[PDB]
Amino acid sequence: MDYEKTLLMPKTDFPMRGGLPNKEPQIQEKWDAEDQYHKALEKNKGNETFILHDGPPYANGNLHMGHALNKILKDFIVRYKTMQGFYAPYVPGWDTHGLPIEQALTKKGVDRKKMSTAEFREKCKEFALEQIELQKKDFRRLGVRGDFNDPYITLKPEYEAAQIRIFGEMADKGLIYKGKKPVYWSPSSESSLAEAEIEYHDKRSASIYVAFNVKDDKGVVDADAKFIIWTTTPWTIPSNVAITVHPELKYGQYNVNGEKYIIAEALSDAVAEALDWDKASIKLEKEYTGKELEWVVAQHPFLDRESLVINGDHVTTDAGTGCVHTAPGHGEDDYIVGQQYELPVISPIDDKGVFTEEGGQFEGMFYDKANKAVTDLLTEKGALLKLDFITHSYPHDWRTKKPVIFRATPQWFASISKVRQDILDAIENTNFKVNWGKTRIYNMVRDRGEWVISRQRVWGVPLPVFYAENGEIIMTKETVNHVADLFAEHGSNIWFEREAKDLLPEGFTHPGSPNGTFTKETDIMDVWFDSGSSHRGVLETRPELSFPADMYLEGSDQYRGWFNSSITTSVATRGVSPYKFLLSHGFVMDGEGKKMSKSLGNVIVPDQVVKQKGADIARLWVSSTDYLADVRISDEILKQTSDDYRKIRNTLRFMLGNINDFNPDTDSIPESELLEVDRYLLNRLREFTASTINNYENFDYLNIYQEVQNFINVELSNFYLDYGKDILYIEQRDSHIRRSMQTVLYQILVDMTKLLAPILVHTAEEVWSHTPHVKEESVHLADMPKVVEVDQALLDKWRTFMNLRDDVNRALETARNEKVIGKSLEAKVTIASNDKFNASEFLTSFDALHQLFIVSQVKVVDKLDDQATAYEHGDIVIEHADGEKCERCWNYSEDLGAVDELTHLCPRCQQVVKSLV
RNA sequence: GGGCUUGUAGCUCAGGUGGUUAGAGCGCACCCCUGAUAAGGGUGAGGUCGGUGGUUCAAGUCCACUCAGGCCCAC
Ligand SMILES: C/C(=C\C(=O)OCCCCCCCCC(=O)O)C[C@@H]1OC[C@H](C[C@@H]2O[C@H]2[C@@H](C)[C@H](C)O)[C@H](O)[C@@H]1O
Ligand SMILES: [K+]
Ligand SMILES: [Mg+2]
Ligand SMILES: [Mg+2]
Ligand SMILES: [Mg+2]
Ligand SMILES: [Mg+2]
Ligand SMILES: [Mg+2]
Ligand SMILES: [Mg+2]
Ligand SMILES: [Mg+2]
Ligand SMILES: [Mg+2]
Ligand SMILES: [Mg+2]
Ligand SMILES: [Mg+2]
Ligand SMILES: [Zn+2]
Ligand SMILES: [Zn+2]
Repeated sequence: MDYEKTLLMPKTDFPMRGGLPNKEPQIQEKWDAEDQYHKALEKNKGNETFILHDGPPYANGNLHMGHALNKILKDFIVRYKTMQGFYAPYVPGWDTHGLPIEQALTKKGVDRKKMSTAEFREKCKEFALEQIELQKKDFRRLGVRGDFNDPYITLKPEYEAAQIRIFGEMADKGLIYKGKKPVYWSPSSESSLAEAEIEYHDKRSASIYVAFNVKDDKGVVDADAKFIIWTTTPWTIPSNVAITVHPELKYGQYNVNGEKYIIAEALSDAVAEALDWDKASIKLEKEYTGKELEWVVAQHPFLDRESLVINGDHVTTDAGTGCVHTAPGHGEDDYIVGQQYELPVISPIDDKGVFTEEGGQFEGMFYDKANKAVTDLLTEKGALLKLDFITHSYPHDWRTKKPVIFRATPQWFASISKVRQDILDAIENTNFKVNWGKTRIYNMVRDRGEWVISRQRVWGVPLPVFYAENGEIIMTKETVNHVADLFAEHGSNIWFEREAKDLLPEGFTHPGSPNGTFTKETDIMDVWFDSGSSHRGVLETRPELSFPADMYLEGSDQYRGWFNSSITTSVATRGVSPYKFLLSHGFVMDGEGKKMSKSLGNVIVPDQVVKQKGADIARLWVSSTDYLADVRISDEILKQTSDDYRKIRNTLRFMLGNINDFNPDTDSIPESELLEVDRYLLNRLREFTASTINNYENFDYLNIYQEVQNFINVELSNFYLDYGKDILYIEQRDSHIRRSMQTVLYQILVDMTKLLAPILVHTAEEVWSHTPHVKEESVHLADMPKVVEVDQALLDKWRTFMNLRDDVNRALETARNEKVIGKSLEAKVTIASNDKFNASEFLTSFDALHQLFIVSQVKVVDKLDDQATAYEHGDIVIEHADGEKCERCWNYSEDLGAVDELTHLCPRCQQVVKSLV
């Protein structure tokens, strides 16, 4: 007859293959339907709280692997805290203002000039919300649990109003002020431009050398040797302002003939070389320290009146002559280092290349031809020049293809310098996972210049400022807070819909404008300000949250980004960091650790990992990366992830099928009555559990990925589950020995699925769904197993038994290569003490060595002759087992018997079978 | 160029105060099993630690320089 019918084979419909791309949507569908997000919250209703504040991704485009890495790590954290009983609301957010979106619309074919600000802004909003829906869909497909149905958005009235109140408070503490800054300006478009509207094209520029003297006397500290000058911009000459000097680097030359001017060290060679001067390459003499040449007061001719100073510099040396000269009226950093000191803003020029003030003969022409021929009047006619024509790449208006120039424009600033030390101190009191995180942002805030907070665009939050003709600036608590009031109720659009007096309080009045009339600012705030105020607009505003967030977690680029604008803004108005803990991760690279491009074809997108392999696979990958640095993804990397996932899943499947008939409520064996081998695994489970919780407490998911594998592969699959077959399949269903293993098997099943739940969200649920008798619905609404003390002596004892098992297996291998044995069951193992190990005594405290080694018989003797091979754990002798093969359990027995139609059954199996019938 | 950061076996990772033949899991090779079967067991082969030079009796582990990466600036 057939023996398999009497066997107890595993039973479960839990599939070996995941089918993730088709199973996960259903599971997600159910989680939403049963509003688990809010259920998870009410489950921990009055417990300690954990607030992880989400940084708002930009509402434009497709999520990339970075969004996935970042969101999945966040979910790990909140899920684990939730599973430890913490009330941990996770509310995603979206960054919705900014130039990029205005551009998307324009590129889409919207066209501002043809509808008005109000209609264009609504178009931006409509677009942002559409993008959000798409992104929200993708985020949820990763298995992330969060308030996705009621996320915070920077375009929401309440958020905008909060942002305004932040602007108001900073303005009150005197941290907001109006000034000016140079910006790309297109005389063609009669408007300023951002780098995104700039494209380079070669241009004909007449470069000249205007060597200017060093009169006065304050600068005659070292002779009266003139200071040369070279500008590729003749119109950038009527801007008499300082010169240059890169501290440390010195040299002055002072050479024969001419006037013994000044060049430089690494410059000299490539300086006079083109100066046409080479009257016997005359040698230098009295070089006078560059760096130290500060305040070397020098009158710069051409029709000057003021002498130009010189201060520290940042980047000057190169093919470009050592003589730079400045004029904050038309220069990027030419304005920074050139302003700290009493410096008057130079040059005019209206929205058109035309100027007026200070302009001599050229009082109404342009910045071009009015130079190359006009201003070229004032040149070598006293400053020794060399009018040359050169070609180089130059900034151009991308639509008009015409040249762009720098021009100082009124801008608004946030006074970082006044709150600097305050931010530094808040950082010092901020916790970090790694010390360099603290150092990076520290030096950041330390070397940070003033914050330009204004932009001349329409898609954003308006600076709540009003102007009173007579002078200007109306920015008081009353005015800002009333604007906040309106914004809170109508949103920012109100600003573009109403007149100034409608945006002002109760029939407001001010000394300015005796006629009760007012003007309003038009600039909007920099988007960094928008997100940077998220701690106010969401943490302080929403009921479920609390201002100081337990932590912020984002990419490395946020040290200059959201981490920075958020702390700057929070310290300014609250005096504290908006985050008690700052955790950052790296970027996602390809397999070689190189940037994903597209021209290179090494991208890999989240949407594809999910569709092709599954969200649970994208997640396991995350847990396996050392996120504190850059991480790497590729097809070979993911094939690995797939292979580990299959092993975890398959192992869980086997355990599931073998506890299908186990009812914990009535079949469990007391710990004190478990077979010792079962108590050993129960303790390996406790050890693995303790270790994993610790890892979760430290955000060390990589350690869990590593340990889970070793526990699943080595302890379970390789050993316990294998050895268990001779028990689970053969013993009587309700026998003490079978129920003892099931008792531990069940606990491991349950606990391990719970311990993995934060990571393998879908599979954990699917396994939970196939486990009999689990209390709660959903693993995700259950608590982590409690950490208990392990029996260390039991562990050491079995650790040694395991190392002894390896020697046996080695002995079994040798014998198997010799065809002496096939499966380990056809073997008889004899072992005895060695000089290296007292095997005989040690093996005395173990039961059923034959089952433990998966062999038919084990004989412990005491001593073996010089036939037995020696092992680290004793001498071992392997030979084919005695007796005949029992057709049921496949162990060899010398006492096979028949039970009715079933022959060749060992005594053990005869008993099990007889109890069937 | 500046701040911070990474480089150990095919892959992902371990390797306190420097000290015998650098560890793990997977993968791979070969063998066994065929009662987890688009499964399972076993053995074994692979790194000299990005490079060079030093400190030291002795360095993956300390120093210097260097190569190739990464984020953010300077640009
Ligand atoms: C780890 C990251 C990127 C990455 O790893 O890079 C992924 C690789 C890019 C894909 C290449 C595509 C081809 C393009 C080509 O051709 O070159 C960065 C992270 O992102 C997610 C979050 C985004 C929000 O903005 C952040 C904040 C806090 C603020 C409010 O804005 C997170 O905070 C962080 O910023
Ligand atoms: K088999
Ligand atoms: Mg680790
Ligand atoms: Mg294995
Ligand atoms: Mg390597
Ligand atoms: Mg490697
Ligand atoms: Mg590492
Ligand atoms: Mg191996
Ligand atoms: Mg080498
Ligand atoms: Mg050496
Ligand atoms: Mg020596
Ligand atoms: Mg060491
Ligand atoms: Zn061109
Ligand atoms: Zn039997």
